[PDB]
Amino acid sequence: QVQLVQSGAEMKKPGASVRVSCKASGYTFTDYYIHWVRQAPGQGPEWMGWINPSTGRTNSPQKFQGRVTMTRDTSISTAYMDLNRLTSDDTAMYYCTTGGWIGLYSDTSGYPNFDYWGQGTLVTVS
Amino acid sequence: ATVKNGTVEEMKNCSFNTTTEIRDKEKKEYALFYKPDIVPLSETNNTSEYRL
Amino acid sequence: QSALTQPASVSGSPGQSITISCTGTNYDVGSYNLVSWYQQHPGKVPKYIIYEVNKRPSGVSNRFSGSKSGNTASLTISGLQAEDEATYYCCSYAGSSIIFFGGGTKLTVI
Amino acid sequence: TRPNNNTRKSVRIGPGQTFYATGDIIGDIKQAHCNISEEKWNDTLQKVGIE
Ligand SMILES: *[C@@H]1O[C@H](CO)[C@@H](O[C@@H]2O[C@H](CO)[C@@H](O[C@@H]3O[C@H](CO[C@H]4O[C@H](CO[C@H]5O[C@H](CO)[C@@H](O)[C@H](O)[C@@H]5O[C@H]5O[C@H](CO)[C@@H](O)[C@H](O)[C@@H]5O)[C@@H](O)[C@H](O)[C@@H]4O)[C@@H](O)[C@H](O[C@H]4O[C@H](CO)[C@@H](O)[C@H](O)[C@@H]4O[C@H]4O[C@H](CO)[C@@H](O)[C@H](O)[C@@H]4O[C@H]4O[C@H](CO)[C@@H](O)[C@H](O)[C@@H]4O)[C@@H]3O)[C@H](O)[C@H]2NC(C)=O)[C@H](O)[C@H]1NC(C)=O
Ligand SMILES: *[C@@H]1O[C@H](CO)[C@@H](O[C@@H]2O[C@H](CO)[C@@H](O[C@@H]3O[C@H](CO)[C@@H](O)[C@H](O[C@H]4O[C@H](CO)[C@@H](O)[C@H](O)[C@@H]4O[C@H]4O[C@H](CO)[C@@H](O)[C@H](O)[C@@H]4O)[C@@H]3O)[C@H](O)[C@H]2NC(C)=O)[C@H](O)[C@H]1NC(C)=O
Ligand SMILES: *[C@@H]1O[C@H](CO)[C@@H](O[C@@H]2O[C@H](CO)[C@@H](O[C@@H]3O[C@H](CO)[C@@H](O)[C@H](O)[C@@H]3O)[C@H](O)[C@H]2NC(C)=O)[C@H](O)[C@H]1NC(C)=O
Repeated sequence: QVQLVQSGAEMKKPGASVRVSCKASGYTFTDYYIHWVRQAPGQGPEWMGWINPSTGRTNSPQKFQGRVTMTRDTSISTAYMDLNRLTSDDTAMYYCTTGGWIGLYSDTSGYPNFDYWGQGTLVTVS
Repeated sequence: ATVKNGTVEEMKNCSFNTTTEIRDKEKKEYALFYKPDIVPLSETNNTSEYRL
Repeated sequence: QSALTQPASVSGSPGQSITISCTGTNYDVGSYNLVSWYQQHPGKVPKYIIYEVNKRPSGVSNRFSGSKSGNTASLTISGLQAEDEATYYCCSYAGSSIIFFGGGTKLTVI
Repeated sequence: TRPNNNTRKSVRIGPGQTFYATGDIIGDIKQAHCNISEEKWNDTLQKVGIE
C-alpha cells in the first residue's frame, strides 16, 4: 500500500527558514515525481515545484523562483523542501504528493497526476 | 553540472569572453554546448578550460 | 479567482447533475489534454477525481465523468447523491513546466 | 524525437552579425531516440535474408 508521511506541525517566527520533510513507502522512490503543493487557509492550493528523485532536477514557478530550495536524499527515500525568507503569506498546510511515472524517453514532469497525498503539516508565521 | 545517472547526457555549460560589436570592450557570455563539440584545451591538470 | 476561474457554488436536487466548469486560456486549458479535478472538504486532504481530462483513478465512484472543449473544461457528476457535497478544484498543465490550480466549487444535493 | 525543450540565445560576433546558441533547457532533460516497430523489422530482415 502506497503512503506518504511528513514532518510535524510547528510555530516559526517571520523571516526565518523552515525544513519540511516528506517520506514515502510502497514504491521505488526514484521512479515517481514528487510535487509540492501549498494551501493557505481556505484558499485554493498553489503549486510550488517538482523534484526528480532519480537525478535531482527541480523547477518552480515565477513567484517561487529564488526563495524555495528543494532536494532529496536517495539513501533514505525522504524529500526535503527548504522555504527561505519566510513571510506571513506562507501560513499554510504544506502537502507532499506523488506525480507521474519517470521514464527516459518522455517528460512527464508537468502531468498534474497527484495519485497520492501526504497528511499535510502546518506552518504559521505570525 | 550534475546528472549522476549516465543514461542521459546534460549539456556542458561553458563561458567565454566575447569581442562585442564595439570591438575592444569585452563582456563574458555563456552558452550550452553538446559534449561532442567541445574538447579540453591542454594536457595540463586544469579540468575547467576547454576548446571547440 | 485564484489562477483559473470557475463558478464558486451551485445547488441542485438528487438525480440531476451539477456540472462545474474550469476556465480558461489557450496556454493552460486549450493547449493540452492534461487536466485533472480534485475534491476537497472541511479538514480533509484533496481527493483525486479525474486525470488526463476523461479518465478516473481506482477508488472514485463511477458517477463522475469529464469533458472539455476549446479553452474550457468541465466536470460531470451525473446522478447526484448527498455524498457529492464537497469543494471541487480543477488544475491543469500551464506550459514551461508549470501547473495551475482553480478556485474551488462547493456542491449541494438538496 | 528530441524531447528536450531547448531555448535559443544570441551573441554578438563583431559588428552587425549574430551567433545563435542554446541558452536554457526548459523542463526535465531526457534522451533522444528513434523508434522502429519490431513486428516490421523482424519480418523485413528475413525477407531480406531469402534474397
Ligand atoms: C518509443 O518507444 C518507447 C517504448 O519502447 C516509448 O516509451 C514508452 O512510453 C509510454 C508512454 O508514451 C510509457 O507508458 C507508460 O508506462 C507507465 C508505467 O506503467 C507500466 O508499468 C507498471 C509497472 O508497475 C510498477 O509499479 C508498481 C506500482 O508503482 C510496482 O508495484 C511494481 O513493482 C512495478 O515496478 C516498480 O517497482 C519495482 C520494484 O522492484 C522496480 O523494479 C521497477 O523498476 C518499478 O519501479 C504497470 O503497473 C503499469 O500498468 C504499466 O504496465 C504507465 O503508468 C503509463 O500509463 C499511465 O499513463 C497513461 C498516459 O501516459 C494513462 O493514460 C494511463 O491511464 C496510466 O495511468 C496510470 O498511471 C498514471 C501515472 O503512473 C497515474 O497517474 C494513474 O493514476 C494511473 O494509475 C493506475 O495505477 C493506480 C495504482 O498504481 C490505480 O489506482 C489507477 O486506477 C490506475 O490503475 C504509460 O503506460 C512506457 O512506459 C514507455 N516505455 C519505456 C520503456 O519507457 C516512447 O514513448 C516512444 N517514443 C515516441 C516518440 O513515441
Ligand atoms: C517549451 O518551451 C517553450 C519556451 O518557453 C514554451 O513556450 C512558452 O510557454 C509559455 C506558457 O507557460 C508562454 O507564456 C505565455 O506567454 C504569453 C506571451 O506570448 C503571455 O501572454 C502569457 O501570459 C498569460 O499567462 C500567465 C501565466 O502563465 C499570466 O500570469 C498572464 O497574466 C497571462 O494571462 C493573462 O492573459 C491571458 C491572455 O490574454 C488571459 O487569458 C488570462 O486570463 C490572463 O488575463 C504567458 O506568459 C511563453 O510565451 C512560451 N514561449 C515561447 C517562446 O513559445 C513551451 O510551452 C514549452 N513546451 C511545453 C510542452 O511546455
Ligand atoms: C550556465 O552558467 C551561467 C553562468 O555562466 C548561469 O547563469 C547565471 O545564473 C544565475 C542563476 O540564475 C544568475 O544568478 C542570479 O542573478 C540574479 C540577477 O538579478 C541575482 O538577483 C540572483 O541573486 C542570482 O545571483 C547569474 O546572474 C547568471 N549569470 C549571468 C552571467 O547572468 C546559468 O544559469 C547556467 N545554466 C545552466 C543550465 O547551468
